[PDB]
Amino acid sequence: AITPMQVDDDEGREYFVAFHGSRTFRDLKGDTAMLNANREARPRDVSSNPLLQDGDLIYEGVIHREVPEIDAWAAANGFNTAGAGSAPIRPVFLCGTQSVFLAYAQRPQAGTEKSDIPALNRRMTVGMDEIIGVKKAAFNGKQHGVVMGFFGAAGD
Amino acid sequence: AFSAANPDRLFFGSISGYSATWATGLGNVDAAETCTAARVGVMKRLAMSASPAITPMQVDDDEGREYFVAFHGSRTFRDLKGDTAMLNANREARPRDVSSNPLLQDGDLIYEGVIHREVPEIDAWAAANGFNTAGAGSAPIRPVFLCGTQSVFLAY
Repeated sequence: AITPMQVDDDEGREYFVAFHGSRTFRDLKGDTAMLNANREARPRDVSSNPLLQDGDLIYEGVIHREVPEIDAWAAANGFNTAGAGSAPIRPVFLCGTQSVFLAYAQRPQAGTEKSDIPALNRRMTVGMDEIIGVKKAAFNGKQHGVVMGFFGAAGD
Repeated sequence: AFSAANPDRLFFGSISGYSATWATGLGNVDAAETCTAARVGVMKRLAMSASPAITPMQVDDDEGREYFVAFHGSRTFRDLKGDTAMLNANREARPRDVSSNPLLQDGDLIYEGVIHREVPEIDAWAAANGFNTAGAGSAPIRPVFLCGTQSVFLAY
């Protein structure tokens, strides 16, 4: 079982977060149906409505967050082809809790150097250094907390 | 040469109508590809995934908000505020007030985080440069300028 982000035991509620890549995010908030859900069920307020002032949007218990840099990733790996009839597709990542682990060994630290001669200030070098490791949570050959989904994003 | 140098900043009738030559790219916009509120959201998406990034006018880091300003030329501005959908957005989500509603007392209008300002003198400019022809099948087209921050310099 995939652990949800927030549980309500009574009136049973399980919450998840989906990360879109802006070409499946415009098809999700711009469909002909399901668009009167956030103008007929939201309060009559201008500064909080994501219809007039766009943002993330919740529907059926899942929060839809936009990450624009998934188009930069997925175009380089060949998702602009390899669909049905060579159509562009994009991935959608529905993730729960503890899906990616992060192991910190050293926080990023800065430092400077006077290279050529410290008296005749002809050269200087600044730099920054880090020790880190990032890995998706995997146990017994299975994804621990991710559900991957592939949809056909035309990109018009 | 202005095309095939800005492929992520020029939006013709659709993204499937981009061309490296300018005269062919203006021949791919139909007379039925009018300015609805679902196609201006495509232009906001191109402004958030440009390879040198376009600075938005106002940023909210939490609940992520990025604001832009679009300048219409009154023939794409009446198609934007007069479409069959997206018109109950400013009568079902605005407060019941007469002197502030742009449905009864027209003005600029905000939708999905972009402000739509009308400039009536873009019709006088674009008619003199031949935009009343040179569409798909010699149809009239008009330009819409979605601009961010520091787009025109002024030297006094």
